[PDB]
Amino acid sequence: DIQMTQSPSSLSASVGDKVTITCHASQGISSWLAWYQQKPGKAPKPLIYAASSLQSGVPSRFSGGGSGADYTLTISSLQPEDFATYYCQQYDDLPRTFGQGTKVEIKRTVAAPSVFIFPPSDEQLKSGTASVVCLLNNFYPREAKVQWKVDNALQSGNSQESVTEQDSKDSTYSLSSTLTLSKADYEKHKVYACEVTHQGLSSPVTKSFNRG
Amino acid sequence: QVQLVQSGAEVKKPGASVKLSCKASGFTFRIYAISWVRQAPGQGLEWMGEIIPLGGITNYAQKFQGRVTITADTSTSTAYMELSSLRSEDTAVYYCARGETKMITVLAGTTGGGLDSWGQGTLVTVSSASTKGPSVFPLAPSSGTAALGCLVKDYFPEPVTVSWNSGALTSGVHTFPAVLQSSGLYSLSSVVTVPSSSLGTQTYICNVNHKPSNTKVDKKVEPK
Amino acid sequence: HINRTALNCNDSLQTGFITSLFYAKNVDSSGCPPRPCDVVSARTVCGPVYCFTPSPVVVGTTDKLGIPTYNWGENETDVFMLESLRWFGCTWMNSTGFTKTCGGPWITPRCLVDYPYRLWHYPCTVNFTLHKVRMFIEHRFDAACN
Ligand SMILES: *[C@@H]1O[C@H](CO)[C@@H](O[C@@H]2O[C@H](CO)[C@@H](O)[C@H](O)[C@H]2NC(C)=O)[C@H](O)[C@H]1NC(C)=O
Ligand SMILES: *[C@@H]1O[C@H](CO)[C@@H](O)[C@H](O)[C@H]1NC(C)=O
Repeated sequence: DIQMTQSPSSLSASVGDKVTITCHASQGISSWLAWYQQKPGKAPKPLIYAASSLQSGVPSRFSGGGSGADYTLTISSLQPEDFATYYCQQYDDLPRTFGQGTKVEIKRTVAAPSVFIFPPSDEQLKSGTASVVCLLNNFYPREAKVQWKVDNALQSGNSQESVTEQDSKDSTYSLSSTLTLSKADYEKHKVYACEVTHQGLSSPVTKSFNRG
Repeated sequence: QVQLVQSGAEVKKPGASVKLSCKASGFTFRIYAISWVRQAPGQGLEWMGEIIPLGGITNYAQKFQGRVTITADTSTSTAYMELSSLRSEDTAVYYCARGETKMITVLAGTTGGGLDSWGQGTLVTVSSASTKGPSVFPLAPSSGTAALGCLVKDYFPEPVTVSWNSGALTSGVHTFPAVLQSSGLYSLSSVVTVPSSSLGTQTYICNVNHKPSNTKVDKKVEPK
Repeated sequence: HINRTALNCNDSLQTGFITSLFYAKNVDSSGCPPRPCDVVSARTVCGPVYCFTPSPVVVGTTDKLGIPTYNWGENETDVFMLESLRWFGCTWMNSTGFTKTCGGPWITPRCLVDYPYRLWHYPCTVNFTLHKVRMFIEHRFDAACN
């Protein structure tokens, strides 16, 4: 088949900047190249076709260029609605193949996460399971490390994380870390701690509790 | 006009098959290639196959050549996509899209190439798990601003609606994406931040609604 | 302009010729080794009709008076008036997938005038080599020779 690789795979920009996404093909595709824009939860919106030609209804700040095996999408100056994921797709050969996508997210100043730890409810412990939750609220950039420490032993393989998309107004992220233990293992230890390292924290922030 | 309308969001078990439909309108059905593209959760777009209704011209990605069948039915202008021997890997959002053909790149002169029109998409979950309502546990605030929430654990399938004070509380709320636990069940947490000033005076209730199971749970979150 | 194309394509012999109408495909070169240009009924034609003036020119469907019709060549009064654009030759695909010709695109037994559907109508000319031809009023077109 024809492999399509985009570059970069993630990009952080603010409103009014010029952006160029690169799309590379493992063979020449004779400028039969399309670009789509997808926002999370919606179907992809057609953007560019035939490398340069503009799809119907899209603004003039979008444009594409290239030839042979290398193409480029350029946004004149970004607008708030333009932050999304962008895919290229060759239609010179079958199967049609897409590129991995490029996520254009909003740039902002560094913001530290407010860290919160929540003990497992007494109600859940009756069921035989303890879910300890750690909340990292409103921070930037996305990259954070949560590590769990029970009686000061570092946990591995018993936690799951979930992060929200960038907020509509403050452009920050939020993250939850859930440590899941059986009731039996939960009652063998007393100190449950959530240690957070982020670019906005001069020193790691730890939140913790004892059973009771 | 020119739109592709999609529906048939379905939950299936491993080994079964699913048949997705795509009603086309606003263009000459016979001439355009109705293609199918799927997106697994958090992943990229994957082209599966295309049908050109006139000649019944079908072409599939080789990975799906022994599981997918795409059909035309030029009478009602409705493209269908049947995928069988369903796998957990087939959990995805399936899109219907209109693609141009060589008859349009030539002797048309009306612009618009590629896949220039898309359906809404229908979500298809493949799992061996059984429908179950969620257990809602509280994330009680701690001993000048505070945070509280609800742990909506162990439900199937997606989705689950969460709201605070029956919709009155919306500022500072974050409902996180659901995570698929190794049990086969999903779990989710929703949080909100509040002035610790009004912690005992104001009352906070999360409204969890899982209608796949006809379940609605509202639980008040209070300290201690 | 699109409605002026004959779409009477029924592959009753099951040769799969219709796929190369919509996709360039890979010409199947293995298996490869005198009418005047009148009027052609449209219901016998599948896909575009190309006459060569020698320059390649698409002929759209018309009625028996030359009025453009836009019925995809479905009514019996739809025709292709080939004798209205006069070396001159035309070609098209009939409904069961055979290449019809009148006099085709062959300027010589060796060379053939190139056009977007050359390899559909003549799958055995794929390994031919193309090059620009200028000749007088001047015609800008490309030819495919051995
Ligand atoms: C399309 O063209 C082919 C080629 O001429 C037609 O097939 C011929 O049919 C006659 C019918 O008596 C035979 O005698 C010839 O031997 C056939 N030719 C070949 C090469 O097989 C076909 O009938 C045409 N179809 C339509 C619908 O017009
Ligand atoms: C062309 O074909 C379409 C397809 O049925 C039809 O709706 C339309 O009326 C035809 N004529 C014109 C002028 O578009």
